[PDB]
Amino acid sequence: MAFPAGFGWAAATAAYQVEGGWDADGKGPCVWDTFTHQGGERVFKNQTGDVACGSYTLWEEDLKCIKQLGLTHYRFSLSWSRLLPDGTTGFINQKGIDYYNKIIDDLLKNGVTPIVTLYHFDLPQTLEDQGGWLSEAIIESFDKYAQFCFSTFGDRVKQWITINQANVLSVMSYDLGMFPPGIPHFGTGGYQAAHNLIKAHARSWHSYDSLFRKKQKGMVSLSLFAVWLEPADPNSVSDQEAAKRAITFHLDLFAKPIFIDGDYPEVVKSQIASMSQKQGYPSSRLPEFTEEEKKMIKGTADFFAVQYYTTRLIKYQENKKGELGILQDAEIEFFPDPSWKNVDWIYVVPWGVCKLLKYIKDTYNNPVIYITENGFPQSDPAPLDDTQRWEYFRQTFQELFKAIQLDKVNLQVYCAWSLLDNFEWNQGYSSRFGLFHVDFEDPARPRVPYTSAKEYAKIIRNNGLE
Ligand SMILES: CCCCCCCC/C=C/CCCCCCCC(=O)O
Ligand SMILES: CCCCCCCCCCCCCCCC(=O)O
Ligand SMILES: *[C@H]1O[C@H](CO)[C@@H](O)[C@H](O)[C@@H]1O
Ligand SMILES: [Cl-]
Ligand SMILES: [Cl-]
Ligand SMILES: [Mg+2]
Repeated sequence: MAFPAGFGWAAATAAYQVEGGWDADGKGPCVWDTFTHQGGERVFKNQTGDVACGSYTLWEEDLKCIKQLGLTHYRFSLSWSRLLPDGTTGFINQKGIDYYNKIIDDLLKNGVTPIVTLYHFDLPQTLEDQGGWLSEAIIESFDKYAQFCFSTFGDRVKQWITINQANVLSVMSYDLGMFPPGIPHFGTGGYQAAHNLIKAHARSWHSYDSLFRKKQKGMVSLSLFAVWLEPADPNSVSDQEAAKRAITFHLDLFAKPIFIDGDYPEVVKSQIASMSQKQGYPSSRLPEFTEEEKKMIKGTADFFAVQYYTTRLIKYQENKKGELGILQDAEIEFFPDPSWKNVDWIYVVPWGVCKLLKYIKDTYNNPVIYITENGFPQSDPAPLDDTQRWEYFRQTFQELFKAIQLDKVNLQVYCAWSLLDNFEWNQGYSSRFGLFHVDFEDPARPRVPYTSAKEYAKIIRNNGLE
């Protein structure tokens, strides 16, 4: 199984998850600083990213990891509140700029290509206090942030993710309220946030296109969380239609307006409007794009960035009562096949990635695809000699090979989440996705390879597997 010559082998981190230095050198607070510091068991053992892997302090140790692996690309994110403490260029933290420039320069001198995420679940607290993604104000705040990043780093960065997993962000932060700012708005906040996320992304793409592309000649997209979905009963038509609809809801809701025609999927619009009307809303809970917004949003992605971890079965679940929520709008329930292995919510279903990639090819006109996050967590106690997890990677790589070779999917980059064990959001440090083990009890936060790191390096060296 030899991959395409020039295939990109990457690993990924995100700023809140690895950096620490949460208030170092004039950095502003982000919503996770606020959220974690508030405690009340919303995170595992009330843990925080105050220090995390210490990558703000220990970038040189990250670079060693990256060099050992022989990555061709490295994905990391910029901390908006580190660069722009109040979210705006009124005040710019040069030490923030200098830190990210050092990563970018050190990458390039080592022949590693940066893939840079502007925003990864970590709003400046000031902008969240201004309504965050529930207010229209965010669009311009984000656009000006994106322009500042393009202007500052774009001379050396040619691959950008504007927003990490906008679909997960809108649900977790604003619908379920499991992420900051932590207020449930079931069936309303997710769609309201999604509307602004989609628009902020599109505006930032146009800013790149009209101001930076000619000179910098890079490409810009946003990443999306994707769970592959199969009908619970393969013979049930309602389940087949349900699995389709669940994909359309969670994935195409964002990808269709950006990649296809500037508007939401029709079944999304119809299910929500219909539900919304029976619930007594004077408006659909799904905000409409205006004709001008549809025109601005359409075609604002230079490649398809996807995250994949797992698959679910889907069963139709009629919303008889007119209950409020996204699942009830989609009229579905989801569950694993009881035969699947899991660690936390990651049920091991490597063929799901193949099906997802072929779906992306078929639905989004055979785009360039980057897998910007994929991997496997271990629980505590996590063995350094993680031979079972590595087996899961190997099965995943065989499926990527299948997608490329059999299905002719234009997958060009694969990025392992993560370079490092890190702060897994509400799981805190209890969930270890790293290729490198980090000891969070030791103040030096030493990095030590798992077996998966040594094995991944060999895949990279050989550009494929046997
Ligand atoms: C621990 C929970 C498992 C999390 C991963 C599985 C997610 C599968 C979601 C796909 C269903 C698509 C329908 C959109 C539902 C909105 C999401 C939600 O409110 O839960
Ligand atoms: C508002 C549009 C709907 C989009 C739905 C897609 C996002 C579904 C994710 C919700 C549950 C997943 C929780 C795991 C996320 C995480 O911990 O990183
Ligand atoms: C990228 O996104 C995945 C899925 O949400 C996380 O598990 C990970 O920690 C990273 O932030
Ligand atoms: Cl970020
Ligand atoms: Cl996922
Ligand atoms: Mg991603």
